[PDB]
Amino acid sequence: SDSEVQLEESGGGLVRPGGSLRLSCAASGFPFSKYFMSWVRQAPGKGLEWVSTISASGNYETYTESVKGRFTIARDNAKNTLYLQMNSLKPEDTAVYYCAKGSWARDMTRGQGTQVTVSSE
Amino acid sequence: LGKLQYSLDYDFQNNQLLVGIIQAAELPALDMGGTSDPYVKVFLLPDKKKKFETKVHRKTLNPVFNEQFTFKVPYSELGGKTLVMAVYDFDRFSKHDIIGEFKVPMNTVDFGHVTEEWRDLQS
Ligand SMILES: [Ca+2]
Repeated sequence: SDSEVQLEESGGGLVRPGGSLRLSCAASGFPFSKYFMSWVRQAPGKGLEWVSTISASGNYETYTESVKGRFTIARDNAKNTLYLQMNSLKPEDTAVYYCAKGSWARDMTRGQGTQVTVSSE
Repeated sequence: LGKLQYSLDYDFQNNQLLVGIIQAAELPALDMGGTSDPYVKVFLLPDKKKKFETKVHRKTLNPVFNEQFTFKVPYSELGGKTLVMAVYDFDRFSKHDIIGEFKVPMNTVDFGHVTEEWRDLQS
């Protein structure tokens, strides 16, 4: 039970195509450094989808096919913080991004979310 | 039979055994074309009451699973368990052949240290 887990994202905003954004997430209420952590997202008109996972150690990173090479996940176990660097952003990357506890599971514990819109306007 | 990289941790706050399955390397090829479709089955002996499986990684002998599974195991019972990490070859129509496995008896794990460890898979 993750009744104690708290996850707080920030860093969203409006991005022009090709631009960059860095999300961060503050985690409390569980031994952060022991858990694999993930970013997940929900785009307009789609289910929740996995974006990236980082191992507890911070040594191993995996990425969904559509963001490989463009996104980087990172963590700071001393400050219980998770990061997502997003480069070369695409309009299809528009979504609510959530930091999430564990590797991918549809019901994994998630934060409140942060909105990332990639637009030409 | 290849090698497996994993990490074993215990969340004392929540009585959670944490099994990280990082990757496997140098797996034998079980499909035509010299490849395999590996996934890992993860469960605890002797009670076998919960099993997890990684995603299937298609056409690779070096899958990077980067998944973590958790088992609610009371601290006093943890030393009676044996972790099984069994690597299977997925197939769409036939039976899934086991490639190899590595078992970790908890009565030797101390959790005095947590590391990412490589092990040779065994029959
Ligand atoms: Ca196969």
